[PDB]
Amino acid sequence: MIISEFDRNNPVLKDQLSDLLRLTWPEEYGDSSAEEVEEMMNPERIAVAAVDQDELVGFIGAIPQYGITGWELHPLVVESSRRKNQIGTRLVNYLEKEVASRGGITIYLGTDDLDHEHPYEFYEKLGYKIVGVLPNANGWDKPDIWMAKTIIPRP
Amino acid sequence: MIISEFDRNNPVLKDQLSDLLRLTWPEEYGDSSAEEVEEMMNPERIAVAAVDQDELVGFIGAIPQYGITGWELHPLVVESSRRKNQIGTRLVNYLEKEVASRGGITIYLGTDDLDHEHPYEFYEKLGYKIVGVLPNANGWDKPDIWMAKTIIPRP
Repeated sequence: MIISEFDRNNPVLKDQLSDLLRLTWPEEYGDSSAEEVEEMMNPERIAVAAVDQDELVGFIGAIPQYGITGWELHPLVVESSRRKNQIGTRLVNYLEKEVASRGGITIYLGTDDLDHEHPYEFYEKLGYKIVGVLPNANGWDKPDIWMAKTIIPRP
Repeated sequence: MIISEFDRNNPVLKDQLSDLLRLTWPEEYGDSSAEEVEEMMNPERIAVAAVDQDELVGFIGAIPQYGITGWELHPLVVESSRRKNQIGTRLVNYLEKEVASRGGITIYLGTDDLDHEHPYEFYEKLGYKIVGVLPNANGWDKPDIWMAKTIIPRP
């Protein structure tokens, strides 16, 4: 497969991202599917696709939250398959390179660490470290964990 | 002055929020001023205005990030004046009530704690506690601090 910048002018690729979001998180994107995709296509954001045989099998994005130095990893969606983790890993590695090329220094993310491999385990193996916790985020005692990584060497 | 839900159908009130954002953070909203206001008017978000003599003197908003239980305080902008802190305080207190009424349990925020009273001091006195830190967020050693508060009693 190929990992590259998502072609925001390919309506079919956007339809597939839409279907991927809907099928992965029904009552989470089932209605705002197309709307979410448009948000993800915002020029300020980074958008990366994993394509195999002209089929979108994965997507990862990043949002510049603090200048162009601090970015939020969002979202990361990969099709169901036995190479899912490898797809995700390649998506993450490509994203870090993209982010760094736009002046990014650090990438953070928020996860409830639930399956809707545990997200925490996945990111921990990629070098991400817990930088914060929000209690009751998703409900009493149901926290959200924030993880981050400095994606470039100390100058 | 009066603190109440922002009338999203009042174009003059939106023009004033636009001017407030531009004048408070020139090279931060100087161009995306109107665009930022439209984002802030999104129906899912909470929008609160501080109005005095038909003049918008302050604004505070919240974004539902985790279901309807976890909300992000963003933004908080108050005009320059000697009652600025009191305006901000009343905005924050009204927001917490609004958030809680929509099923919210906790409110968090991110701050670089710089003046573009220190934001950290301001929120600390209102009951917000540090729940995380992102190093290099705004640049090397220039972190962003995340603060949060549970806005309703333990059931």
